[PDB]
Amino acid sequence: NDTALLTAFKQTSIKSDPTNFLGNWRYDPCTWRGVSCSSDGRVIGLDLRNGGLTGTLNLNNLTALSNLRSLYLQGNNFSSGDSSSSSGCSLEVLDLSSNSLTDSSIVDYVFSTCLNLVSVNFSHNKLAGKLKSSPSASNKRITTVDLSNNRFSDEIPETFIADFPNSLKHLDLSGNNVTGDFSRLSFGLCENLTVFSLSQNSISGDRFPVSLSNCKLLETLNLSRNSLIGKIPGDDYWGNFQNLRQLSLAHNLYSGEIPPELSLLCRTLEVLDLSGNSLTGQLPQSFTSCGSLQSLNLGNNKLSGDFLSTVVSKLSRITNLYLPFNNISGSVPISLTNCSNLRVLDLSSNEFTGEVPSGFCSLQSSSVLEKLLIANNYLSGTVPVELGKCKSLKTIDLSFNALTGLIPKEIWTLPKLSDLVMWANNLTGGIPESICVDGGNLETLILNNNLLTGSLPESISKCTNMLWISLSSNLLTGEIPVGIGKLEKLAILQLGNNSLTGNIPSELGNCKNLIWLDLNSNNLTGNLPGELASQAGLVMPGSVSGKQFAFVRNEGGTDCGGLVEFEGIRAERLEHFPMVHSCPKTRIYSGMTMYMFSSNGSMIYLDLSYNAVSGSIPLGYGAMGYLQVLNLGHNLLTGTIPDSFGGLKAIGVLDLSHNDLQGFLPGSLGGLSFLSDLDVSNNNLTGPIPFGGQLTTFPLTRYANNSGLCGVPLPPCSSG
Amino acid sequence: NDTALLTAFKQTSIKSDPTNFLGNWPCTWRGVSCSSDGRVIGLDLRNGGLTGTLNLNNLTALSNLRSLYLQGNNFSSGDSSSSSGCSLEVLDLSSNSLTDSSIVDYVFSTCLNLVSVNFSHNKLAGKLKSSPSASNKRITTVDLSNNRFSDEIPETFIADFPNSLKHLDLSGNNVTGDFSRLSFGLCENLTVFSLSQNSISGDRFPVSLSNCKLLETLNLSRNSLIGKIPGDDYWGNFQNLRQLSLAHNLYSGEIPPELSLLCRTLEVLDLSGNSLTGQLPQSFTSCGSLQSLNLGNNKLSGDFLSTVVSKLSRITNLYLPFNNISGSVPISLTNCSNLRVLDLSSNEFTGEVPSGFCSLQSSSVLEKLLIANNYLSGTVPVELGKCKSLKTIDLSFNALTGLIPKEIWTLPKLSDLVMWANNLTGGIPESICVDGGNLETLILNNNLLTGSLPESISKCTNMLWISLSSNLLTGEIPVGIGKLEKLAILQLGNNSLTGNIPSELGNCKNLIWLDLNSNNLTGNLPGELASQAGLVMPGSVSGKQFAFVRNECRGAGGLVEFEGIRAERLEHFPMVHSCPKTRIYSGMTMYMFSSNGSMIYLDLSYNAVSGSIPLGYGAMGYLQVLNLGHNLLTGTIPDSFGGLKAIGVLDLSHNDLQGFLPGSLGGLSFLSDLDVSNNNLTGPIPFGGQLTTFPLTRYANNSGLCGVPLPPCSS
Ligand SMILES: *[C@@H]1O[C@H](CO)[C@@H](O[C@@H]2O[C@H](CO)[C@@H](O[C@@H]3O[C@H](CO[C@H]4O[C@H](CO[C@H]5O[C@H](CO)[C@@H](O)[C@H](O)[C@@H]5O[C@H]5O[C@H](CO)[C@@H](O)[C@H](O)[C@@H]5O)[C@@H](O)[C@H](O[C@H]5O[C@H](CO)[C@@H](O)[C@H](O)[C@@H]5O[C@H]5O[C@H](CO)[C@@H](O)[C@H](O)[C@@H]5O)[C@@H]4O)[C@@H](O)[C@H](O[C@H]4O[C@H](CO)[C@@H](O)[C@H](O)[C@@H]4O[C@H]4O[C@H](CO)[C@@H](O)[C@H](O)[C@@H]4O[C@H]4O[C@H](CO)[C@@H](O)[C@H](O)[C@@H]4O)[C@@H]3O)[C@H](O)[C@H]2NC(C)=O)[C@H](O)[C@H]1NC(C)=O
Ligand SMILES: *[C@@H]1O[C@H](CO)[C@@H](O[C@@H]2O[C@H](CO)[C@@H](O[C@@H]3O[C@H](CO[C@H]4O[C@H](CO[C@H]5O[C@H](CO)[C@@H](O)[C@H](O)[C@@H]5O[C@H]5O[C@H](CO)[C@@H](O)[C@H](O)[C@@H]5O)[C@@H](O)[C@H](O)[C@@H]4O)[C@@H](O)[C@H](O[C@H]4O[C@H](CO)[C@@H](O)[C@H](O)[C@@H]4O[C@H]4O[C@H](CO)[C@@H](O)[C@H](O)[C@@H]4O[C@H]4O[C@H](CO)[C@@H](O)[C@H](O)[C@@H]4O)[C@@H]3O)[C@H](O)[C@H]2NC(C)=O)[C@H](O)[C@H]1NC(C)=O
Ligand SMILES: *[C@@H]1O[C@H](CO[C@H]2O[C@H](CO)[C@@H](O)[C@H](O)[C@@H]2O)[C@@H](O[C@@H]2O[C@H](CO)[C@@H](O)[C@H](O)[C@H]2NC(C)=O)[C@H](O)[C@H]1NC(C)=O
Ligand SMILES: CC(C)[C@H](C)[C@@H](O)[C@H](O)[C@@H](C)[C@H]1CC[C@@H]2[C@@H]3CC(=O)[C@H]4C[C@H](O)CC[C@]4(C)[C@H]3CC[C@]12C
Ligand SMILES: CC(C)[C@H](C)[C@@H](O)[C@H](O)[C@@H](C)[C@H]1CC[C@@H]2[C@@H]3CC(=O)[C@H]4C[C@H](O)CC[C@]4(C)[C@H]3CC[C@]12C
Ligand SMILES: *[C@@H]1O[C@H](CO)[C@@H](O[C@@H]2O[C@H](CO)[C@@H](O)[C@H](O)[C@H]2NC(C)=O)[C@H](O)[C@H]1NC(C)=O
Ligand SMILES: *[C@@H]1O[C@H](CO)[C@@H](O[C@@H]2O[C@H](CO)[C@@H](O)[C@H](O)[C@H]2NC(C)=O)[C@H](O)[C@H]1NC(C)=O
Ligand SMILES: *[C@@H]1O[C@H](CO)[C@@H](O[C@@H]2O[C@H](CO)[C@@H](O)[C@H](O)[C@H]2NC(C)=O)[C@H](O)[C@H]1NC(C)=O
Ligand SMILES: *[C@@H]1O[C@H](CO)[C@@H](O[C@@H]2O[C@H](CO)[C@@H](O)[C@H](O)[C@H]2NC(C)=O)[C@H](O)[C@H]1NC(C)=O
Ligand SMILES: *[C@@H]1O[C@H](CO)[C@@H](O[C@@H]2O[C@H](CO)[C@@H](O)[C@H](O)[C@H]2NC(C)=O)[C@H](O)[C@H]1NC(C)=O
Ligand SMILES: *[C@@H]1O[C@H](CO)[C@@H](O[C@@H]2O[C@H](CO)[C@@H](O)[C@H](O)[C@H]2NC(C)=O)[C@H](O)[C@H]1NC(C)=O
Ligand SMILES: *[C@@H]1O[C@H](CO)[C@@H](O[C@@H]2O[C@H](CO)[C@@H](O)[C@H](O)[C@H]2NC(C)=O)[C@H](O)[C@H]1NC(C)=O
Ligand SMILES: *[C@@H]1O[C@H](CO)[C@@H](O[C@@H]2O[C@H](CO)[C@@H](O)[C@H](O)[C@H]2NC(C)=O)[C@H](O)[C@H]1NC(C)=O
Ligand SMILES: *[C@@H]1O[C@H](CO)[C@@H](O)[C@H](O)[C@H]1NC(C)=O
Ligand SMILES: *[C@@H]1O[C@H](CO)[C@@H](O)[C@H](O)[C@H]1NC(C)=O
Ligand SMILES: *[C@@H]1O[C@H](CO)[C@@H](O)[C@H](O)[C@H]1NC(C)=O
Repeated sequence: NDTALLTAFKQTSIKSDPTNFLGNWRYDPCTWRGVSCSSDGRVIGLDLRNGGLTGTLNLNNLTALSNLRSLYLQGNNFSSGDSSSSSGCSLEVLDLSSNSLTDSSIVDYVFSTCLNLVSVNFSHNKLAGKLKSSPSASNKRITTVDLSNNRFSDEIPETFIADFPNSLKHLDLSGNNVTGDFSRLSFGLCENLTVFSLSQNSISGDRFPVSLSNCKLLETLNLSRNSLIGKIPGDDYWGNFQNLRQLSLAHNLYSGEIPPELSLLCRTLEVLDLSGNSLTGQLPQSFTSCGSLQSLNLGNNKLSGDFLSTVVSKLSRITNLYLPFNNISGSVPISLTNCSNLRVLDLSSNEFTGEVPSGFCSLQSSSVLEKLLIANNYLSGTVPVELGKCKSLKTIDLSFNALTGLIPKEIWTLPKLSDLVMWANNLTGGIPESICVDGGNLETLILNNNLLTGSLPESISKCTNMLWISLSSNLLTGEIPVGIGKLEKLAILQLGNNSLTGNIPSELGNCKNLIWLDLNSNNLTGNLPGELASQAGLVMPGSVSGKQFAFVRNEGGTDCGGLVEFEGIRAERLEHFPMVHSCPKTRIYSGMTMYMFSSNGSMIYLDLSYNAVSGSIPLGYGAMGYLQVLNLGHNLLTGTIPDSFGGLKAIGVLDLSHNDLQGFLPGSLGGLSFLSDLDVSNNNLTGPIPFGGQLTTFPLTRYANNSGLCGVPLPPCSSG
Repeated sequence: NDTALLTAFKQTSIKSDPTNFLGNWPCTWRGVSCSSDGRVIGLDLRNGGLTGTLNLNNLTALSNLRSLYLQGNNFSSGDSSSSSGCSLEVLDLSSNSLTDSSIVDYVFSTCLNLVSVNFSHNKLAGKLKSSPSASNKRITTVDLSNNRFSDEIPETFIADFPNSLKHLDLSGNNVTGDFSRLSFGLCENLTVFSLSQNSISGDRFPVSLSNCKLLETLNLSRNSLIGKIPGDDYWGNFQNLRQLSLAHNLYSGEIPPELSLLCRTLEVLDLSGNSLTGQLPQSFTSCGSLQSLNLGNNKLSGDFLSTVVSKLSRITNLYLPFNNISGSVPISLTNCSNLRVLDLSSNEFTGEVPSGFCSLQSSSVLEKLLIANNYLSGTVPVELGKCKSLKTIDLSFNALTGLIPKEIWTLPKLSDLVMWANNLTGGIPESICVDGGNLETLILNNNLLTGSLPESISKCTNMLWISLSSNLLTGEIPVGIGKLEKLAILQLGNNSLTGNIPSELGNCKNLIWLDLNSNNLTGNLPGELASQAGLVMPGSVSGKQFAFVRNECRGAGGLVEFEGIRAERLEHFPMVHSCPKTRIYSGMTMYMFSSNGSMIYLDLSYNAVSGSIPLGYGAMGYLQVLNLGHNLLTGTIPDSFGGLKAIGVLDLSHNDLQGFLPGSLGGLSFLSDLDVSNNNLTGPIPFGGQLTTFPLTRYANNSGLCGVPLPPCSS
């Protein structure tokens, strides 16, 4: 009886239904939520997708439904708990993706039974172990199989693919941990295969399997992020794939030149990713016949020459072009403007000389160019004013060049501008007062390590979308505009190493998402505003997440960097940055910006050092639970160290040196288990150094020049 | 009687014998040689300077003649008198003036034992027709190069040669036709073939060419072959090929990677002068025997110098000028330890001069560093002083600065110091050519050099060409210049030189080009400048690339050394813009006389020279430019100027010259640019030549000139 089976599913499996999705399941079964029936009154499809259901799934309880042909359980928190009751199965579509299944015997069962299965999606689970079983030889209908993003591991069986039914069209094995020699894997007849991906595994080999050439109908072949080695197959090999639209051999270990015979795909090829290998030479001239190519990604290779002009410019339909991290010298080719559909151009980290490309914007058509990225090159001159004509621009990155001169107002007035990134040049001038009023409401304004002068506009408050402001190591003066507190998406504010005066505006406490505040090495006076901690426990993560960054940790003392946006820049260029190459010891962390809290966070990085701030430390500062760096050194702070600082559980760096702090070191600091860099020297501190935690573990230099501190590592208090 | 034939040859054929090559004229006769029998077997009259009319029959009548050597003379073609058989095995009629190709048809029909024949460097005209007779089974060498053959070649021409042929040279003619039409036949024993420097067209090789399995040299240069270089398996047919030249054709596309199939044996490759793009394929790392690689005048780019060429262990000569190679000169190029000649001129190179070749674990063999018309910066590195084998350094048209290290001036074998169009500073050391090499060219014009020209220049007795114009030189011209008897060109314009024009310049036996304009010189015009007139001998300054910019304005433009520089780079130099109207002639230096010449170019304008014009100046018969303008010259214009037969430019303006214009100026047929304005000249304008058609500005500012184009003298 169907009513009974479904009741048995809700009680054994469902452990929590916080949305009451299954409140309708009471007593015909056909009116129940997610349940659909034939006219006979028999269940033929259960759909409980994205239902907030937590439970332990044993498919055998649901498969007992003799007429169940569709089962949708994707987007819940179903764990695994199979019993292998061989209840029999007539499923034709099954989607269990995005759960917490771990026992891969469910796949064995579904492939053994379920001889009418047409599409199965097991992706985005935690299915572990080896792949062993393929759909039963009696299954003659299966077309799509998605096993991607699980924990499959070890070697793929030599005949795993070939054993699949002839009707197979889609097979996705990406995002696992399977290994093996790719040349040993058989695709069998490969009659219907159109989509195949082994991306993001650990698959090796210097040869493709002969069998792969049998897949005459292949349309997307994705073998990226493995360890394939040798040279890319050439000769007549790519003639076997007359329908291929998307190919990726990216992020393997390929070397040599790009075979000219790869152009045999150019009748159909729409997407090509050969990035992240060790390819040398150029894109061969034969690729001029790639009339349908829309996305060409060749970044992170050793390519060189003039192929951007002699080849790429002759590709009419190209929209996305990435050649960063290569060895391409000369000046940016002008013919690149013959590409009238180019939206994204990434030429960062090459050896380009000359001036910035201006031609794209002054073509017979309104320019479609949205992203221009030419960081870490040798471009010189000034930011061309013609860029104003690229009304579609959303992102400009000219960082780490030798650009000079003012920033034309035609940049600040680009309507769609969002990211203005140009740090590590020699740009002069100031920030116009019409920012984000006549130009785009920016998300990022990153102009650190330039020669900018004047005051930060009070119209910076109009940039409500702002996520990241960096103006460090410029020559800005004036006061921090109190209007910064109107920026509620703002997460990172770096103004260190300028000559800013006035107070630290208390309005910075209204910056709801501020997690990184750096005002070091300015001329700020007044008191530490208590409002800087007012968002503690309320901060939400935001869109600053997911950006390339580097962090240079200086290791030369309190007298001897920091966070930088690092899209398209080689780490070598940072080591050789005159500022970085100075301090003897340097460790470069790098990655993508990521939050450590999903909600209810606090500030993460607070550096107010080398100013003239006076007064006492607001007790509220000690409640920033996610704060990792707190540098208040080299100021004129007075009073005591708040006992509330014992609540800085995440703190790693705590610098209070070179102030006029008095009293005792709070014993609750002994409970800071991650504190690895403390400095309280050059104060008026006295009394016992707390015994617990890491406080006894620091070099003597970090307690020096106080008014009678005692206890290890200093001489004992009982002897004085 | 053989003696009777040789005598009938001397008197009937020979018309001049200034060396008395035939004095004793039989086996005792010069060139005549016989067997023990006494039968003529070989007549050798090479390099004899004989003038005559040759009819090979008068010599083939010699029944036993097996060798004939008449190369290096001046024989013309003669009527086909008589008809005898031919027993020749070696025939050499090269470097003569033969015009009738019947001599080839006869040799190909009658000389059936002929092994090697050379008709090269003659004037043989008409179409190629006959191939060596099929009865000839021994002809191994046939050289018909450097003649005047024309029209299409017979399809069967090459294939109709017998099968023992090993060397055929058809180069240096004017033959046309699609290359695919030519049949090579079985091509069993052919090892060297050249069709170079003709007008062959087509986009396919003839299929029969693949039959030449034993080919060691294939030279197809300087034609109109079009398309892409054959790839695939084609070059596998030539497992012995040592030298290949497809240069100066119309090939386009990339260099086939499959051309690397020759790398087991290939020693010489010349693909220059086409429209090739990309780079040398990586597959070429297998070319362990490649000695000479020439890819100049293409459109190549990339780091293949580093990824490929640096891995070629046996290179000695590397030419990549006139390409699109950007970035710094790769340091890995020093891995090429046998590199003798390096030419990277006219690319897009940045960074510093490549000097690493001299710090190898062995003394470098580098003889020629040529990297002109690039964007190099910094200073001439001192590390170049360690390349003790350097003979030629060409760093012109870069952005170099600073002083020229003393280690350069002491390079013992140095001969050509060519670094013009930089911002180099300092001076010429007083120790030039004493501890360093005795130079042939010192070309440093358009720099910022200071000081004086050291008297030590007199030690550079090999000097052919000195250029220091547009510098900041001061002091006097050293009288020691007169010791340079091979000096042909001396350019010192646009400096601040003071003093006299040294009369010792008249001892420069070979001086033909002297430019001292726009200096601060005083004194008199030394008459000795014309003392070599009628005696000048041509010399080794011949055969050098040059450009001449004609301005239509001071010495702006003028003559420059132009090895490895693009004309565009001259058009955009302010050495063009100074005068608004400009035009660029270019070529190779060449004398218009073989002996008994005079000076060719003499510009002394914009100085303060006083006195009268030496009458002797009018006897310079090959002088094409005489500019004495803007000085303080007095006296009259010598009537001897009617002897300046070759003059094109005569500028005598802005002086204080008095008197009449010589009527003999009207006899100067090539005088197209005259200026006599701003003097005290008077009287009629000579009625001859082009003098009545010059603009009024060329006679203005004078004291009573009359006659067309001025108002008539009688009114
Ligand atoms: C193939 O075949 C062919 C034929 O066809 C060939 O070719 C050849 O080659 C050769 C080589 O060797 C050469 O010869 C040489 O040369 C040089 C120069 O060169 C340059 O030039 C030239 C000329 O040009 C002209 O012409 C033409 C035509 O004809 C044209 O095109 C051009 O444009 C020009 O024209 C111009 O001019 C003229 C005159 O004036 C006029 O007319 C007109 O109008 C105009 O203006 C040329 O040709 C050349 O070319 C080359 O190079 C190029 C670049 O590189 C290329 O592209 C090409 O292709 C060619 O190549 C070749 O070479 C190269 C190298 O360079 C190589 O790599 C390759 O492979 C090839 O080979 C040029 O551009 C001259 O210099 C020389 O002379 C020398 O030698 C002689 C003998 O023979 C003598 O007599 C003289 O004197 C000299 O000597 C020297 O050296 C020696 C040793 O070696 C010694 O002993 C002496 O002493 C001397 O020394 C020096 O140094 C020293 C120190 O050590 C001192 O002390 C002294 O003083 C001196 O300085 C020769 O002649 C020819 O030319 C050719 N031809 C043709 C046609 O091309 C080939 O080879 C074949 N191939 C194969 C592979 O086999
Ligand atoms: C072959 O098959 C493979 C899979 O096997 C497939 O590859 C996938 O391609 C995806 C793109 O098509 C890609 O997903 C996007 O990735 C973007 C960033 O990509 C870079 O970084 C990732 C991550 O790099 C990590 O991890 C990799 C591997 O794990 C590692 O190799 C790296 O070194 C690096 O590791 C480091 O960081 C890790 C993470 O912290 C850390 O764990 C490590 O320790 C280490 O430190 C790489 O994969 C890439 O190579 C790149 O380098 C990302 O930006 C993007 O997000 C956007 O899209 C998502 C959904 O599409 C949205 O959720 C998200 O919000 C973003 O949305 C933006 O764009 C959409 C439009 O698409 C727009 O609607 C949004 O509004 C937003 O717009 C933005 O711009 C507009 C202005 O235009 C603004 O207004 C907005 O505010 C926004 O700024 C994607 O998530 C995926 O990573 C990649 N997977 C792998 C494994 O490579 C490949 O495509 C197949 N190939 C073919 C040819 O078919
Ligand atoms: C901003 O602050 C800078 C930095 O000076 C800091 O140290 C000096 C001690 O020399 C101290 O007087 C000042 O309050 C800061 O803490 C000032 O520049 C400094 O000016 C002093 C004047 O006595 C000079 O001695 C210093 O050499 C000089 N620079 C440095 C690096 O020490 C600057 O004048 C201050 N004001 C403004 C508007 O920028
Ligand atoms: C903007 C935000 C999202 C950033 C980019 C976030 O992703 C990063 O993870 C930020 C939070 C961290 C990157 C590493 C950097 C340093 C690296 C280092 O030297 C450590 C020394 C010692 O051990 C104490 C802890 C230190 C200071 C940590 C503190 C956290 C960091 C700033
Ligand atoms: C060093 C020597 C061997 C040189 C390089 C030799 O080769 C060249 O041929 C020299 C002699 C001649 C090249 C052309 C040049 C110019 C070209 C020109 O514009 C002419 C204008 C007028 O119509 C008549 C005279 C002019 C000035 C002639 C005079 C002869 C030249 C200098
Ligand atoms: C199997 O289901 C998964 C999960 O629903 C699909 O992956 C999702 O694809 C959509 C396409 O719009 C993305 O928006 C989601 O982010 C993906 N889920 C992730 C990344 O967890 C997958 O496409 C399905 N299989 C097939 C073959 O389509
Ligand atoms: C600002 O300009 C200076 C001067 O151009 C840059 O520093 C010089 O960079 C060149 C080229 O790399 C080096 O040759 C010099 O040695 C550098 N130092 C000097 C001239 O003192 C500097 O990098 C530029 N700054 C930024 C951030 O790009
Ligand atoms: C965690 O944060 C949430 C919001 O992100 C807090 O819940 C509410 O927050 C709003 C302000 O956004 C307050 O007005 C409400 O009173 C809060 N609701 C409550 C407490 O039920 C929540 O307080 C935070 N929890 C902490 C800091 O422990
Ligand atoms: C080749 O020898 C023949 C035969 O002696 C020469 O022909 C005679 O030349 C003389 C002198 O010009 C004439 O008078 C005769 O009429 C020619 N014919 C005879 C003798 O039959 C011929 O001149 C010789 N060739 C050369 C180049 O000297
Ligand atoms: C080479 O021989 C030819 C004749 O074969 C000579 O040419 C003639 O030379 C005279 C001067 O002696 C001129 O008057 C004639 O006009 C020339 N004739 C032709 C047809 O050019 C030439 O002089 C000889 N050259 C030498 C011996 O160097
Ligand atoms: C001497 O140096 C100057 C300055 O570098 C050169 O002239 C400059 O060249 C640069 C690079 O092409 C141009 O951007 C400048 O506009 C030029 N003119 C200046 C700075 O006034 C000059 O060419 C050098 N000398 C020679 C002979 O080439
Ligand atoms: C052509 O030049 C030659 C060689 O210079 C001159 O003839 C000889 O000149 C030398 C001196 O170099 C004298 O010793 C000889 O006596 C001269 N021989 C003669 C004149 O036969 C010759 O005078 C010059 N011819 C001219 C200028 O017409
Ligand atoms: C002589 O040399 C000068 C100096 O180079 C050339 O022209 C000058 O070029 C410099 C470039 O630094 C300028 O400062 C001067 O204004 C230029 N013009 C003049 C008239 O001095 C000059 O062209 C050279 N002479 C000729 C005839 O070309
Ligand atoms: C698709 O699958 C069917 C059934 O297995 C097979 O016969 C056919 O050849 C395959 N290909 C196409 C293009 O239909
Ligand atoms: C020419 O080639 C043929 C065939 O290889 C051979 O018999 C003959 O000896 C060759 N002749 C010479 C002179 O090498
Ligand atoms: C130059 O020679 C050294 C020594 O053999 C070698 O290791 C290096 O890779 C060579 N460089 C190149 C670019 O081949």
